Amino acid sequence: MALNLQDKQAIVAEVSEVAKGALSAVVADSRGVTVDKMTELRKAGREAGVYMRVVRNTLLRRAVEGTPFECLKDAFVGPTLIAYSMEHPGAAARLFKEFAKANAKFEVKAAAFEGELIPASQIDRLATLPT
Amino acid sequence: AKKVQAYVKLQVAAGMANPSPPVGPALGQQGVNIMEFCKAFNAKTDSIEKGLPIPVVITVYADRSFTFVTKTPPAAVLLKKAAGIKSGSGKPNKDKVGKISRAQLQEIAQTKAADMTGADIEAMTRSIEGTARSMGLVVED
Amino acid sequence: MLQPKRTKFRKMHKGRNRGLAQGTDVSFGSFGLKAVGRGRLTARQIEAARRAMTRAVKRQGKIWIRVFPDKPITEKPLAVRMGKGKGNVEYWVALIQPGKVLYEMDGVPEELAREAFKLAAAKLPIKTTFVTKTVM
Amino acid sequence: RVVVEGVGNLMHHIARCCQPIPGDEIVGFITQGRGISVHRADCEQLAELRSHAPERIVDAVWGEGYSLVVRVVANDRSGLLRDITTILANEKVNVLGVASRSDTKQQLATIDMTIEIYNLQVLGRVLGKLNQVPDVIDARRLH
Amino acid sequence: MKVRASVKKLCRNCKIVKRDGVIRVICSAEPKHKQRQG
Amino acid sequence: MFTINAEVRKEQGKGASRRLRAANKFPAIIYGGKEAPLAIELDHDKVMNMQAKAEFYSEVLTIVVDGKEIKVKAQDVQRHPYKPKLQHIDFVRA
RNA sequence: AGCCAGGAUGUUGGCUUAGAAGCAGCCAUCAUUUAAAGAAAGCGUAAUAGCUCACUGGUCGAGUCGGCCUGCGCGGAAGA
Repeated sequence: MALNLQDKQAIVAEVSEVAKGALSAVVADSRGVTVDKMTELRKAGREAGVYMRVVRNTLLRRAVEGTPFECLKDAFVGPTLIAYSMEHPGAAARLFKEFAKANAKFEVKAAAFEGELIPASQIDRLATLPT
Repeated sequence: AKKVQAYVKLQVAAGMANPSPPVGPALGQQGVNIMEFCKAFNAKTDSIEKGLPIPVVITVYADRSFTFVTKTPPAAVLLKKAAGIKSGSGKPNKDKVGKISRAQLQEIAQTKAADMTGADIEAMTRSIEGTARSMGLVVED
Repeated sequence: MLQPKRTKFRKMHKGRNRGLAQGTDVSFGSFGLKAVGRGRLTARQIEAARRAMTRAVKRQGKIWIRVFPDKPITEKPLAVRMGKGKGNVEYWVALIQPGKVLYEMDGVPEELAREAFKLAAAKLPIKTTFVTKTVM
Repeated sequence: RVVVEGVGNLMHHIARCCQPIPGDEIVGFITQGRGISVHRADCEQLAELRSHAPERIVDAVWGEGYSLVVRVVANDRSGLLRDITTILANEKVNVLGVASRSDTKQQLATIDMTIEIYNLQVLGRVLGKLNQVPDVIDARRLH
Repeated sequence: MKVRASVKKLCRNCKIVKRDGVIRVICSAEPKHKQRQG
Repeated sequence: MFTINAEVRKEQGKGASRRLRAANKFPAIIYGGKEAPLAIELDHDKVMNMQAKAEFYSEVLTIVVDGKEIKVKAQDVQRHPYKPKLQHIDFVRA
């Protein structure tokens, strides 16, 4: 890794995703493994595809310095082994509930699903919406 | 639902786990059941085409109810198949020898797609081209 | 043991060594072992240093030996009274002025060179220092 | 023996600036006397031969493959080459001729040994047991 | 333990330590690496 | 880009030369063209750093002295026999 | 710098070797999911497994690291 260049550029990616993203989700592996990851991130790849990119760097002085511009509701996620995940490929997505079920199903947990707000949903699976 | 015990990934014959290294004490030090392994494997993989060392993962249960996990025969083996090569090179990328066809590998990268990393067959096809690096083969369109 | 191939004479005055190097700059490779010290390298010392150097760097990488003995050293036969003519030519040495480039290397990575020259210095008597080819 | 393009039995003489074996097949040059001049297929010296008279040359194979020279190379000496002696016994084919070339310009320790082979396979294992020894920085058929 | 005039780290675990001025090289790994003096 | 400050010397000669070189500054000279050859004292450290760049021996230097930003091409340098430090430099006026 | 987790997958890569699967030898030194994982840096097995590392994220949260140039010391350093 180099510096501010890539940092701020990955932040551009952030804005990119939030620019038309819906209910962004929180992500924080506690004790998961790469073998699982082979079909884990691959499964997000089966969700929207190139969507999920868990660029861990929840540093309050780093990724958080890049947060503000869009969905500042994201800050709350700052301290400890946490990260970010949006929903650019998904206006009005069900993508959020996927995390709940898996929160208690083979993944230990991922920030116990709480997300942010577009369809007015904190820790709440986006239930009342056409599939 | 058991996870850790004797779960190791080992290449084994698609329907011929009889030799010592493929079966023998290779799973013997791990203490794996030749018996039923044969019965079921054969009984079901007889329908499966034989002769190619497909990877399999031994998955043991609490009272020993095994689950062999065959993926897809080796890309190196698929290369021996579709490319029609019998051997790669003692010099991978130093002396490329086996002739190959991109689309063949792409469809074979679709089988491997059936089981790999991500979503796009093409990225997985690059992995197969990477496999071609691993063994030293001449590429052909 | 490098040795002068038949010189004009057989013996040479002890002389002195009040001076500085002439071949101070690295001449061929981009690496050299400049000698900080002021001494008298024996053929044995030189050849041995070469061996160790070479060993370290394998057969790859060209090497030069800037120094050559060309100084016969005579000595009296153990247990003979002073006088009775000058002693026998026991061996050969090369005078070394401070800053005298000794061995030079090229065709190999700086790191390995640094190590080979380390070993060379170890075998050698006089204190030395690592160097790199100067751009003019 | 050597099926010189659809006929065997033909008197020939093996070239001494190359070491043909039952592999790449062989180019056959027709000398004035001594009939045929097998020089292996593809070789620089062979090249000049073609250069002056292509017409008097036709191919040859092996029909139904012995004697060859090899250049092993060792690190200076101080004895570990004696180690090579020990290997003399393990080598199946009787060594035909010792030819060390430690000369050149440096401390190089090459040895041009001449031996034989019964099958190309066997040759494979030859190079293997030569490559094992650390002092054997090099070991290849001399041409 | 070794008692060299030229002690030096011998492995990754070797660690230089100056007890009462005498320089030493304690090592958590191989005890053999333990050496004094220098 | 190699800009360098430098003072005019006023004590040429081996004596002051070494007296100066001991003072972390060394004598060097600028000369070339109809202009009068000019003795130039200059700081050692800065140049010791500048030289590390090969361009220092190719790129036109811009020595500054009493406001005189004379440009000179690197010509020759007398490095110390072994001590990693300069003793004298030859700036071809350019 | 410590402390949390992970450090893979394709595929045990190919030649090869009974086996070389990260780790006998030689070549390859790619792809992928990647925050990160080298067909592997040390260890380990008959090969495996497995231990660790690089690397990446978390927290804490201020400098820290590697060389050079020199002053002064230390060790090297035992005799009747």
